Amino acid sequence: AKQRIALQRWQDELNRRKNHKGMIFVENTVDLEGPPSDFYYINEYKPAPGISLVNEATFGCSCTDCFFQKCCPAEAGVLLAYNKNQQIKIPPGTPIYECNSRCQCGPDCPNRIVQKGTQYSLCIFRTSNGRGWGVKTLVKIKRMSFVMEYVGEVITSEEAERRGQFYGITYLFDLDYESDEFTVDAARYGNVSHFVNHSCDPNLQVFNVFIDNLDTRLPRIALFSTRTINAGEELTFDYQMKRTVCKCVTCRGYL
Amino acid sequence: KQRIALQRWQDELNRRKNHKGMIFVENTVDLEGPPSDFYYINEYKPAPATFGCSCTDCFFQKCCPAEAGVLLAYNKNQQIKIPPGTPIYECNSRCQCGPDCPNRIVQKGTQYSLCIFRTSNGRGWGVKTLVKIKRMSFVMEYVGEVITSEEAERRGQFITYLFDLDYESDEFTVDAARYGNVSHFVNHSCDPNLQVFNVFIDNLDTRLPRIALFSTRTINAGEELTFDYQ
Ligand SMILES: [Zn+2]
Ligand SMILES: [Zn+2]
Ligand SMILES: [Zn+2]
Ligand SMILES: [Zn+2]
Ligand SMILES: [Zn+2]
Ligand SMILES: [Zn+2]
Ligand SMILES: [Zn+2]
Repeated sequence: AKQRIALQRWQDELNRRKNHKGMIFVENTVDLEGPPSDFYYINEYKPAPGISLVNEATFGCSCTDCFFQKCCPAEAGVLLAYNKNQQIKIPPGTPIYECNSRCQCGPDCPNRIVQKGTQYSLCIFRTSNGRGWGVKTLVKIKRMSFVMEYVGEVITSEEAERRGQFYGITYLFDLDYESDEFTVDAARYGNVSHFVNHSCDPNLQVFNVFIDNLDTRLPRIALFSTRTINAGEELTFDYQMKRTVCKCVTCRGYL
Repeated sequence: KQRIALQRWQDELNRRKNHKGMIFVENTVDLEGPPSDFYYINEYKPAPATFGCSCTDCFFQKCCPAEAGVLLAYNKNQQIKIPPGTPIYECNSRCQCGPDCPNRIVQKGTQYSLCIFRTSNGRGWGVKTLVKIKRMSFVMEYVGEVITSEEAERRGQFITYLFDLDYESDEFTVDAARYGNVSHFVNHSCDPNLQVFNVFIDNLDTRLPRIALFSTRTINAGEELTFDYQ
């Protein structure tokens, strides 16, 4: 009775902080554990004192059809990320260059996906097998669809190397697309990806994203589906580092 | 002594805030430093259902405001077009629109860089803008401890920080004596450049409106912000 009220109030606080379309629900049908005090919800990167994350894009495209025309990605020297059904078709490691505030195209541009924000309604739920909190979808997620960005406080590689000694299952994500200088820590600050569980068969994958940010030391990190994820299924990402035994039930075992 | 204490306090306020614009603290006038018992807060602090629209174009279609029987508060340029006493029903977390929606202004947070400065005519602290503010545009919410009319009458016994949420109901009052945002420091003017609108976002209970402060005219960079409370 007093647990249901605490979880509902934290749900309501979560839906006040979040700025995207998709709803956030909270569920615990397993134990008496209530809301975490450990967690503050953020929609975008939070700089540590010393980092400056300037959105420094001064030019965009002038396409009337951004799918057919040589667009922002071509200007950056790469392929368009998406098909006309908002699905990514570039391989892992390839950057996403989306249209930005300086482009002429409107919000219906097919190269404006990550920046729309999470479309899917998700549920933070209590796992029934000792893994703590987890995240599931309440709706069908198409293959290769945008789900959510990984956000946190942005820090240096020395801070992240220091903070990592507090015990390779961590909230630290290196933005090491092209530079080893910066890392994302989601331990205090983050969005619903803070609650995602580890798996050796993940249904989420990472891409680097450049919208108004063009500094390649500071890519935004978007998580896309790798297959169809049906209503009810848990979202998983492979964030265990590295011999190495997986700590996922039905493990692969190693790696 | 004074100089170092005010920057510590300034840095504190910018850690605590959850909005985009910066908060500055200046005092070129006297030697007094930070106040003792003021804690900064971003939303209503309580003492001890829902509906979302389905528009593709929230500017033209029958949206959240039309469900409450009223009109869309804002025009293309993000200016309030509705007359005083009219409630603002913003799009909310149950709606089908994203943050592109022209009916999401108050919820986006304080836009402008504000400066808490010491007044040079005995009035204590005050608030001024570091940038020009368009007329009929959102500045910041009034926030504080939310309390009963009963509890507010007892507190009132000691030019007040109490503001009744009496859009429809007499039950609830906002006290910003101890807990508030930079609006806590706004000074009285009998010719104010801020006005109140009642706002409903996730909450639809008209007993508990959120209180947004809009400009009543253009405010130039460096001008002080004021509200008519008395
Ligand atoms: Zn284009
Ligand atoms: Zn475009
Ligand atoms: Zn473009
Ligand atoms: Zn495994
Ligand atoms: Zn609408
Ligand atoms: Zn809307
Ligand atoms: Zn709406």
